[PDB]
Amino acid sequence: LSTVSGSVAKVSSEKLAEKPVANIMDALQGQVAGMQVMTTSGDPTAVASVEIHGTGSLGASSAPLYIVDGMQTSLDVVATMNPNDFESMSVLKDASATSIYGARAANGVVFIQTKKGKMSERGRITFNASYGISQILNTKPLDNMMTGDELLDFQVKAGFWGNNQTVQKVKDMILAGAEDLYGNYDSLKDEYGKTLFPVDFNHDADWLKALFKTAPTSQGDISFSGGSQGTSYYASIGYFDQEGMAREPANFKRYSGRLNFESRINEWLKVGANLSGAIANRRSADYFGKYYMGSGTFGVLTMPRYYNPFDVNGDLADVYYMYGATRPSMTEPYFAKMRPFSSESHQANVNGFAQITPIKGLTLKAQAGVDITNTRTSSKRMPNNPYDSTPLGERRERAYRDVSKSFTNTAEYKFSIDEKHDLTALMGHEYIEYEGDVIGASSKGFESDKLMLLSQGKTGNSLSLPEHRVAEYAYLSFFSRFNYGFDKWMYIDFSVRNDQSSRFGSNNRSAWFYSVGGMFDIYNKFIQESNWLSDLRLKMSYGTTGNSEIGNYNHQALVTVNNYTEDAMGLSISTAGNPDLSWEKQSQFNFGLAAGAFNNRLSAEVDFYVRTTNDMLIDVPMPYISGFFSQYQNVGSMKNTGVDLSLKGTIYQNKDWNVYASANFNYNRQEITKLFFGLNKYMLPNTGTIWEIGYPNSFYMAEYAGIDKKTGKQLWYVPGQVDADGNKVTTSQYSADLETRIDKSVTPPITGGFSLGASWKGLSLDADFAYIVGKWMINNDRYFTENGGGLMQLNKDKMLLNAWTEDNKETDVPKLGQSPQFDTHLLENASFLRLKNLKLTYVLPNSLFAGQNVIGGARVYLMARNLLTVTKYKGFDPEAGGNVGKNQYPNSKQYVAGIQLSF
Amino acid sequence: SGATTATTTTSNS
Amino acid sequence: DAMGLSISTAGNPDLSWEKQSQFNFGLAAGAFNNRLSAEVDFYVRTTNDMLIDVPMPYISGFFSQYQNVGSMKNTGVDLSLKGTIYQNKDWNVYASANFNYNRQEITKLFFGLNKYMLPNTGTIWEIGYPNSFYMAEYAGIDKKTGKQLWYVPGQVDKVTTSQYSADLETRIDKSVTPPITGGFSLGASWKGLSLDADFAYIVGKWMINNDRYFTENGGGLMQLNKDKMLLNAWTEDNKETDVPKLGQSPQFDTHLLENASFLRLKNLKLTYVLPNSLFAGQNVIGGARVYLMARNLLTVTKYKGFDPEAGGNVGKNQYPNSKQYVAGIQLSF
Amino acid sequence: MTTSGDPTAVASVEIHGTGSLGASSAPLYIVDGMQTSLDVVATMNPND
Amino acid sequence: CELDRDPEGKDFQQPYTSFVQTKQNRDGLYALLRNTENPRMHFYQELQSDMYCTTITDGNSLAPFVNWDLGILNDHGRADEDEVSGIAGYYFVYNRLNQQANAFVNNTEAALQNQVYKNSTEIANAKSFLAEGKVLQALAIWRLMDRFSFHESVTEVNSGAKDLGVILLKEYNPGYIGPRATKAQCYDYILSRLSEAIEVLPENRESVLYVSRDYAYALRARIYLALGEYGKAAADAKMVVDKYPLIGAADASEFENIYRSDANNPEIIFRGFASATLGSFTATTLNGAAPAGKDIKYNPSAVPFQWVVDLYENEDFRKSVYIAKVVKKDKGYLVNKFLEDKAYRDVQDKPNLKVGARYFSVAEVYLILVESALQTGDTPTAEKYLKALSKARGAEVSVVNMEALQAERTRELIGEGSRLRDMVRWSIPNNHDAFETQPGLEGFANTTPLKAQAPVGFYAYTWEFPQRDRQTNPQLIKNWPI
Amino acid sequence: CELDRDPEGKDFQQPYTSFVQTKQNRDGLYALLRNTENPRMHFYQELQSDMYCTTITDGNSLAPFVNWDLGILNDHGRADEDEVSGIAGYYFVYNRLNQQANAFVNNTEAALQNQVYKNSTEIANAKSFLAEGKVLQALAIWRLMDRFSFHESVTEVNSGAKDLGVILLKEYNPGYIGPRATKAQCYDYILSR
Ligand SMILES: CCCCCCCCOCCOCCOCCOCCO
Repeated sequence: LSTVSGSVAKVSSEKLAEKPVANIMDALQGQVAGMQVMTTSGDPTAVASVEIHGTGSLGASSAPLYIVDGMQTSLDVVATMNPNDFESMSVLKDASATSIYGARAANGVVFIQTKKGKMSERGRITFNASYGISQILNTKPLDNMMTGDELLDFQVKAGFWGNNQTVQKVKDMILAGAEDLYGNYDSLKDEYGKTLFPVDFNHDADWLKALFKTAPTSQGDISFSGGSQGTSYYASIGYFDQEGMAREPANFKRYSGRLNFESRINEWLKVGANLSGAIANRRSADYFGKYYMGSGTFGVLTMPRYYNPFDVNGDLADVYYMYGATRPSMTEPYFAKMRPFSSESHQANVNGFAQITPIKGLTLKAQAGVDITNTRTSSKRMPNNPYDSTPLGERRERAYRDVSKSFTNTAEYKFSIDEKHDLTALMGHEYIEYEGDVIGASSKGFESDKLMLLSQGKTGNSLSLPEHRVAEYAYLSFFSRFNYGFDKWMYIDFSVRNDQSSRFGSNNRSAWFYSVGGMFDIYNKFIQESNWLSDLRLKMSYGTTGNSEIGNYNHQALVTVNNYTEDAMGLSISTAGNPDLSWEKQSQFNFGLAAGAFNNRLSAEVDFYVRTTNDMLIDVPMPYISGFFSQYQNVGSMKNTGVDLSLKGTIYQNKDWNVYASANFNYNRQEITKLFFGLNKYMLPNTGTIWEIGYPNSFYMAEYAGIDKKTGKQLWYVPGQVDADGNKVTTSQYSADLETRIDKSVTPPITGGFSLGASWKGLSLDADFAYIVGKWMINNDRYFTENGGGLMQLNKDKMLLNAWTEDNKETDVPKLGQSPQFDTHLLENASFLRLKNLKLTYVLPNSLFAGQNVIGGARVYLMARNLLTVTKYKGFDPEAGGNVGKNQYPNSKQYVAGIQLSF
Repeated sequence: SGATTATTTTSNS
Repeated sequence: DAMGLSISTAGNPDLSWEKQSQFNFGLAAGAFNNRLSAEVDFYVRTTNDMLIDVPMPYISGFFSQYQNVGSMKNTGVDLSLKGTIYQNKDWNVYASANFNYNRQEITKLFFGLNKYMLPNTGTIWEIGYPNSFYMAEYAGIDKKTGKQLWYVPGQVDKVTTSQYSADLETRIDKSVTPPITGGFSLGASWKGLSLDADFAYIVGKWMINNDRYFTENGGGLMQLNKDKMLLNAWTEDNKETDVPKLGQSPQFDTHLLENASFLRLKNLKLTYVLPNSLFAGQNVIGGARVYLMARNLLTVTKYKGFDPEAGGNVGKNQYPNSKQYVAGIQLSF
Repeated sequence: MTTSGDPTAVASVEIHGTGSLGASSAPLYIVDGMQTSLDVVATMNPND
Repeated sequence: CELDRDPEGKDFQQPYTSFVQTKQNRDGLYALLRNTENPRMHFYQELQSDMYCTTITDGNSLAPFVNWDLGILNDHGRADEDEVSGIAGYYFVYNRLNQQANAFVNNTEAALQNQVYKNSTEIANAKSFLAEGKVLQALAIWRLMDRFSFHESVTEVNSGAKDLGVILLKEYNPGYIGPRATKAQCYDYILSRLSEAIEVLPENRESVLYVSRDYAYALRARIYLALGEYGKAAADAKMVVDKYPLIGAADASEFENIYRSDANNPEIIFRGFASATLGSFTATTLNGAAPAGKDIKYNPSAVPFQWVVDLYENEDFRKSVYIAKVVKKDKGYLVNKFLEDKAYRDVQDKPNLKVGARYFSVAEVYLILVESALQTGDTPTAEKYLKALSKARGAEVSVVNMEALQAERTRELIGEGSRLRDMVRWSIPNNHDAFETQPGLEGFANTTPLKAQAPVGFYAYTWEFPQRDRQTNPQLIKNWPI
Repeated sequence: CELDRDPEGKDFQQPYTSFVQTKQNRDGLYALLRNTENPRMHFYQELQSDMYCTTITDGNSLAPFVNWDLGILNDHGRADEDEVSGIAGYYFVYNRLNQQANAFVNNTEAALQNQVYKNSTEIANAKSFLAEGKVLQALAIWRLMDRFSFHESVTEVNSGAKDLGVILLKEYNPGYIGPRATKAQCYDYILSR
């Protein structure tokens, strides 16, 4: 798989099996040292974001290579694989281990191996089933917002409804002219006042119950595993279904299948296949991340509490009212009923290999595989809707297709040149290909919901133009790896590969990379027997790899169709191009020390790495006078220096108990060493960040001081100026020259986790914790709930009542008519410690299945995911982010109870 | 759906 | 502006599934040490409640309904026989043959009716007969004036007219589906070297040759290439021929019905298994095989239009079947 | 009877004559327990 | 293996070798112009004047511009692959138009010099295309100089930026960073493009959808008026004022039927192609309109003040077309100029509120001619055109004394964004806090004070350079002191 | 396990489930009535009166009616898809309107008693729609009884057809084989509608 002198961290099968999410990499948060998994949404179709040893490039991707059984796959394809089929997961975070993988294997390789059948006299049949519920994890930030009466009094006093206005006038003649709007609609005309109070000033509406819910989750699979003396098989069929916890519908559902087969034909041939397929339905909540009125967690925070979306029964209505509107506003279950959306995706991955040993020594292996996805999605806009802009409906149908091929042919010759000198030589070839297209058609003008085929629309100016998008790439690669081993204690590895991709120019596409690694077993040569120490290895590596993940056609200078009339066509300039685009080179030095202890009851690993990115691919911000947004270029450099250490233990007590533990840690220091246009710093506009030479990716904003107690203004520190003895100097006029680079990093430096595990006679308990330390985020929702300057129709925080006036002059929140800025008072400390899962399982004892020969085992477990969080972030979730916390879909909290019958 | 409330910071990283 | 809707096809909630009852009687026999083997089978296959779009009465408010009416009976006999003809220890000669004869008859139609003609098909469903062809018979030409002559349905003396009309068509006693189907086969194998030949025949099959509407046409479509028999057309000098004058347009009478019965050498293979003594001091390769094959090599037909089989009830601008020569290997290693 | 020398053409098969008027006369093609169509069997390697 | 993968639907940038390639890139230049000079980009400089009051519907979108929020207006707008809007979007679209017109002009100049055209009619058409590209370079540079450079009556600036223009590129290269030109260099470049392009384009208008000599005269008169030179402005406006008749209507519905239709409006010098399927867009910011079945319902984010409504007499034809009394179903007025055009409709019965781009109309040539004739001391011409324009619009002016001129120019160009430039050119301060709102709309339109006072000579009448510049080249001098 | 597979892209005849389906089926019923109650269908009983004289432009088309040619009038007219005209065309279009109105009225009554209409406005409108459908049923039956049933002042008839009407069908079925209802039942049906 990898080299002996490599830094490889293996994750077993008990960390992947019983997980209630479709995000498999979310199960690895706080499990590998140096690998930082962050998932920034609780959507059932969202996917994780992995960074091994810090971020590596400013413009290209930093994601690892994801490899299932030899073929490299995307993470949405691995989303459609049953994780009860996975045997192990090994993360090759080194330069001497990722030497035979070459697309973007500078970022690390995550290798997933599927189960094969352990052969015996009787095969094994297991049947897993599971059910659970999912909730929202933090309902604390809406315990500080105003009520209805306080909000109307605050709005009346703040002049929002006009000068000389009593709370009773705004309450009666202004807002309760919701009778005029509801009286124009036949379905709400005779329902207003009886069972429909859209404006309610006595009680307060619950918007968390209107916008979020408790969702179900279920899964189940049957799996057979067997094998004879030559062959072996593992088959599995399954089912997974997860509903989203918001009222805006999002779901993931899949029916999977897998057959792994492996056969020894005769004394020189061995063949095998890993066939897989699925039928999956996805749907994502595709309004989160932006600010609308009654949408998302922004809607549970900022909707005025005197607006009722319910009935008198307590059930959710079809519409609600907001003052000034010209039509009613649909709720979420009704907007999801008049805009349907179905997706159906068929997936098939077929791999296969043939392995030939003609003579003793060499082993010619050939491997080939194809991944095929055919997606077909449809959406509607249903006709005859009273609360719409038009009574006519629309329908749009799209058909996606992806096909990826790969071939890998190696030939390895392994021999022994003497008694105590081992050598191994490997050479190989690899060809990866991809092509994909989207075709799409639309139709508008339907009048009945049964006559809604796409060929039955209006046929005049209601016709439109189809959609079509094609993409493709290819990689060609050759490699060779040599190993040498001395007597048993000294190992050297050498490696040379050549990589070409289709994403670069015709005379810039090929590159040469190399790697040198070495391991020294100090225990088996120097101190061959000891009472407490049990193993001691020292490994050291230097390598060079490349990164090429930027996008397909980015070096050409192009021209597209921009039609003017309907007679002749027109041509506009698309891109600028870059004729000398090439690879991004990354060199990594690694030095590690692995040690064991008291008959391997304690073990530890310490690794130090330096990682250097030269000629990095930056999507550089071309200035606006060129007429292009950006351009991919080979300019800049970066460096990541760090240490990561791991340790496993066993602390157990008696004959029956078995108590163990583990821990991880990783500190990582980034540094930008060269930017693009001869610049020393570049401030990214409207992000709040900066790239400056010598420092990591930091934050960049003014420092909020407080308020002036005599005038009520907001005050900021003028940077780099101190007056007489006193304090620093402040100012009350906001300028852009007040912005200082803060010593607070965008990507979090400290990352880790730990674990506890205890057991007894059958009963077992497991607990995994994962922490991120050093994270900061700009809370964007506190721009909307904490200002008196603008957006006065929204619900505000309770502190704005105690505002500065000439009467009330010993406060600390500012005067009313002032807009807030994106300064240091919006940077929140988003570091967290999370209890990832808490599992309590009970293997049923072997005494019950004594005489019955059809059932051979049973196992029952309870499980709770995401049930503890230790934060200072006041924003529904610290993990959902990446420098700005927008209207976010928070992480779920699951309670799952399943069974397994091994009969 | 609805009206969009402005003054967001554009997310990068 | 607004959509309206109205019923258009009328359905019926009593749609059945075209019922069928079949009675069968068979006899199988095996002669000397199971060498000669014979099998004979007689069948009566009755179909009721067939699916027709029948023309409805005027109280329906529609023109047709798609209901289950009708009946049909297929009566037949099929037999097959195998044999082995040794003359030696190494030699193996064998033979096989089939035969099937099938007679179709319509029993009853829809609304008391005795005879129905599907529009724009050219066939006719008459009670007591199979579904036949529906065309005007063609007598020949009249060598006093050189004009075409068609028979009159009825009017026996028959009587011929020189003026074509649509009231001149009649039922032709030639069925659409061919009645006799078969096929036989030989085979011989000396030692490894085998030779197989398969033949397949269909007799009783009639077919409208639509390209002869164009390639032998006296009047009209004059820019095309014609047949050589238009060079001795009827003039007043040459008046002892049977091809008409050059000013007339042909019809779709029964001078376009061709007899498309054939007999096709469907397959002819020459196999040679390589002998076992050649793979002696080896354990990699187990055996081998070579073959030479010819498909659609020979055809015996009285048709005039590139293929009797390619078609089916009418022969338009057609794709003829292929004649193939194949060589093949097999390495059973 | 196959009515075309086209490489993408499938045959027309009738067992014991044409049964119906105005319906299909093709048999029921089963491949390994479940039913198929002749265009689907055209994609299966017949050496299996 | 060949690993060459080339895009679909995209070709390579090549020099022009045919005449149909020149025609194709010219049609691409005009379709790029249609998405730059459309009324959606001139709403920001219209709301920033003293005529608008934000309602309670506002979600902080128009409220920076109306209430003068200089903490947002410094770094405002986006220009990326998601959205193009704001001050940064206004900067980006005119720099893109300037660069693409540069590429077209230099490529067709080199094709003319290499003799790749066959006949003489192709040479004549290629020279006309070259002049039509020179006009568009002039328009792009002038509209950037309009917003991002100081008028000469300014008091406090960033030190060194009172006599600076914008960054002036005269040939196509996207890899250029440099310092700002002066105002004299940019104005001689603009006027050289226009005077070189008038001498080539023919005398009569070929088509209403392409650049003519009439549009070059109209643009040069507009630039000369906004410069401060009235003799040349009157001399240029006199050559185009008598070729385009005004709308002859008898009541407000006839004026609505002829004004709103682009195809039958008889006083358009230049406009962009629009169909129901290609070239139409909705501009529903100033009126907030939304279709509902067969009628329209309005929810405006900003409504005009009472002094704006009181400019129009009750029998004016523009008091039911340009502003309409449709707020709260009958209670108040909004700016309803860019409502709709009934030709660009999916179904003819149901509105979809789609309009097209118009670049110049003759009712601004009249106002340029009256203002220049009044300032150069010519009284019969100013009356001869002001009585004609105001009588064709419905209610005639009695006396012509440059108060009637200010009122008529404010009445005629509402929604087009010419009031901020006028109140800079006329030394008019803001006085947004002093104005009263419409009395029928209380509860909906209320009193918000300015977040920054804007006297005569304030720096914030001209916009600040977007913050991708000032970051990618540090030899760019910014505008504002803060 | 339900195994109903309804055709996507078209509707079929069934009891209603919404008010928009009822309104759309009513508009289709009126568009059907427009081609039935035409002036072009009533010209054959105008020409059979004593106030017309055929000219030399005739081609024996308007001639069997003005001259009372009782051999052509015994089976006159055609109602296939090419042309709907004559006495058979009259009979066809009025039995077609009667069957479509029967379908609309029975579906609206089943939808009214099955309580599928939401507010009171749709219930009131659907009751008025039902009344319009009943008027169209009475018009169809009267316009058939006018031409195909004997007046009381007739001398010589077929034996038994003196007091018979037209085939009074009250439900929707296109395949119907029944007898002629008596004249009293047909007139009571029309007047009760
Ligand atoms: C020598 C390898 C030949 C493999 C070709 C077969 C390809 C067909 O597979 C298509 C993908 O479908 C996946 C099958 O799903 C697995 C179902 O098996 C589980 C039942 O036990």
